[PDB]
Amino acid sequence: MKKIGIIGGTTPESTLYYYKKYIEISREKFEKYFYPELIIYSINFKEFFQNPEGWEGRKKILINAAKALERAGAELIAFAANTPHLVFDDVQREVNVPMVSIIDAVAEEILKRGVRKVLLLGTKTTMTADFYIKTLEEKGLEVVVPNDEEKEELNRIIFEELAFGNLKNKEWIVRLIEKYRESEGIEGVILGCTELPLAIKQGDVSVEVFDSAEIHMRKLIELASE
Amino acid sequence: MKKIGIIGGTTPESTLYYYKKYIEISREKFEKYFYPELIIYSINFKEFFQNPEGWEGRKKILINAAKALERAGAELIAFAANTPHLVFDDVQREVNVPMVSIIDAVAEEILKRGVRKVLLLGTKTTMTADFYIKTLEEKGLEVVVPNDEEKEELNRIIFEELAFGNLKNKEWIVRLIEKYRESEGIEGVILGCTELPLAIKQGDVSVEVFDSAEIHMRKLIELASE
Repeated sequence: MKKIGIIGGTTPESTLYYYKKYIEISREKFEKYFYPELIIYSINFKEFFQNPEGWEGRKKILINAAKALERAGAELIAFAANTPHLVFDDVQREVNVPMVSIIDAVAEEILKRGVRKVLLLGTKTTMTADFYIKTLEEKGLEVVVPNDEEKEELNRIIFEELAFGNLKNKEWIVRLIEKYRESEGIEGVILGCTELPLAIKQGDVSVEVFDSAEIHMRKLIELASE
Repeated sequence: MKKIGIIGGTTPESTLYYYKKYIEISREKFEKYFYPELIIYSINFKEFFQNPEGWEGRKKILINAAKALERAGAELIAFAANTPHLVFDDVQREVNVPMVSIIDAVAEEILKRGVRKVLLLGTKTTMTADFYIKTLEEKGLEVVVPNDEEKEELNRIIFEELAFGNLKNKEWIVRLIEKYRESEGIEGVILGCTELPLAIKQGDVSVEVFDSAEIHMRKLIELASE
């Protein structure tokens, strides 16, 4: 089996979630005790988020971790985060091992479940990530996003509540998704952050739920099992 | 600073705890967003746990995972589990980088807080690990373990209630501890597993609470930050 390499640290919370999904998915797909080899490089988020050289410095760090993972034996690499995907192409040009894009992984799942129009939810940042929305639509989907007012509220909730395990405003998130289902007739929603999955699960809305990080880890494990 | 290497997969559950503490501790010791570089090699537990060559085979897997981390750039390596420490010496021999034993770490923190006599709780295998208890006593400590009757009960609650986040029988464990405080006069308790600390904290008992996994990670991070 191809060894998986994950570049994390781009918020340890996010990497922590990937590992959890990695455990779940494995118990579900293989025999007992079986977990496909996985390597993780958790970078210092401070030297990444607040880099004096912007993305020019971020690409250096990502490529660095990627090469480290290769040196350790990773035959399949991936970013355990969303924004890093803003420079996926640059990093892949220097990585001598195939990389799996979260965007490709999600668009594939979405299209596979038969939906073509979805509501993209996440932090204000992930709901305004032009490259994300644009790259996703070029795959053959129509992505809708809540109004600027609902983004601030949804963002507040994720930061002040979900980040602590408090589901106090769960119902509010459910009405948000049911509104666009009846409003713009979406056929599914995308959870663009690792905090949203704790509040909205498949059997909570009338549409398909796409746990972004979960789908990503499934593709990784899928290709890794080949 | 000194890149941290962790040999994991020796139960992803256990590795998840280590990485969780890593995050927790980093947030306590350093500024926001700051997290010391950490590389995690998660092995296929089935090849480890059910190795046809026994420990001879496990050592090969641990040494290989260590060499992988070394190639990735790890300068400091440690096992993200207890039992693998049964072949710690054998791994260090074949590893060209200093490793940090959980025992040393727990024993140093225990001795630093003044206690000399402690209760060693945890799974049944944890309260019976002759190697663990012995190596801990040679460090200058008095280790005491509950009776078989209390072992099965506690382990049962661990593999059942606690494991599934059910802290209903927390009071039972609390009594057991303060029981030995007056019984054989202990001054602290060690939590060998990663489940127990979920039901027992500081302001809960009269003795000192030692989170075996947490203490191990603080050591790792401290030595990597020097």
